[PDB]
Amino acid sequence: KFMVLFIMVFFAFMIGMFILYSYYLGAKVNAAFTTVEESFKTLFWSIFGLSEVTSVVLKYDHKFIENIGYVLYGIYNVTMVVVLLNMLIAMINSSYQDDSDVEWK
Amino acid sequence: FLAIGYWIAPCSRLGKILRSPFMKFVAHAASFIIFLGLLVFNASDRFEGITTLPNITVTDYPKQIFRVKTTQFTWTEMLIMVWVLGMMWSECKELWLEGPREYILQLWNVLDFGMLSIFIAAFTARFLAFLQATKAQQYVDSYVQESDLSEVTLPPEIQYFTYARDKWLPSDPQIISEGLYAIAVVLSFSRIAYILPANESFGPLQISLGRTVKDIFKFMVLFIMVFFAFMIGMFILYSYYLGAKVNAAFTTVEESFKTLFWSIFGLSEVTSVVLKYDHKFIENIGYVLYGIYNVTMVVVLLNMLIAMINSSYQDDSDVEWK
Ligand SMILES: [Ca+2]
Repeated sequence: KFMVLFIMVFFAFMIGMFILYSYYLGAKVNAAFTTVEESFKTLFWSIFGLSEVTSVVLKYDHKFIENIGYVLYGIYNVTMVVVLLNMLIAMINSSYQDDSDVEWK
Repeated sequence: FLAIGYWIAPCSRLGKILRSPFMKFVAHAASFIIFLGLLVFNASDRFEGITTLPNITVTDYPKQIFRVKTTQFTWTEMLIMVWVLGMMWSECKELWLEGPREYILQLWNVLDFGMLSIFIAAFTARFLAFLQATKAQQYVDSYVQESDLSEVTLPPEIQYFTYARDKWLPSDPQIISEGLYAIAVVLSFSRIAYILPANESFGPLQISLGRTVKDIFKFMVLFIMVFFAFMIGMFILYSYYLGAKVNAAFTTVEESFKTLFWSIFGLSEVTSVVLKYDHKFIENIGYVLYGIYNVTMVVVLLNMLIAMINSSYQDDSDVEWK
């Protein structure tokens, strides 16, 4: 049930960052957000810290678009932690309320 | 078609069912799903990527100014602009009816006004770019007949609009438009949480999510003071070693901010503190300051995690959701 909340957050930045970087296909350090699939790949592996910060860096001097990508990618990481932190706390409280023995037997 | 039926037959079988509060929530949710569909479908030609490199210009007809083709509004674009005008009008009426004070005193009203204003700014910026392109286009059709802009040397003011994306000015309206449009699209999908309270399964989850965000807000203030302590301290240490470092980690206040922010997620490498020169005293201080920052940041995060766990330890989520 918590994934559904994070899918909405994930899809918000997948479309938003892909739209931002779709026109800079050959003008980026890598292929991070140039396509919807690459936008999915980058944001999924950012959950485990496996996506580098150069994902948002541009070869061109369009610092406005590059700095927006920094903030959107920075907000995504902060938002993802908050969603994970909320899931961790909520599931801890759910367990706080000899029942595991009954369910196993 | 349902909207048309309401106008022609306001008082009918269709009128009563459409006036039901559940059907007016569904209709508002349905319209916003269409709006998100228009946002996604607008960029549907780039799902697999752009065939043309940002270095090469493609024009539909030989005499066209390139910036005309890249700034012209399509039929999907017009629908998005109208949907925004419709959404903004509803927010303006709520601002006028409820009041300029109570309106603000709601998380959704400020967020909805924020994302609609960014949409308007994004479209205003693109409109300004479109006007400039038309002015360049007007010059070509009324003064140029030089076989597809091959040998003719246009004035520099007008020649700029035949350039590819790489030659665009860093602050031209087209770049500002798509930069703001991306922010609005991300903010748009945040409104999906506006319809989540109605569901009995995902409604309580969003209530608890908002409670944690409010809890984290007060803890950030503590971490901002820690973050700003090392941002200034490490920038001061490394500011003089601009060309004498492995990278540009702490050479400027912005680079000092970038490095320390991504260190939260482990995305800043240890070579951020390494110097090219033999000044090991400054390099080892940077190691300790960067090491202390990571340890301090964990302690602040650990304190926030524990405090928020105890805050929840004291059937109340059901009451808050209902
Ligand atoms: Ca509202």
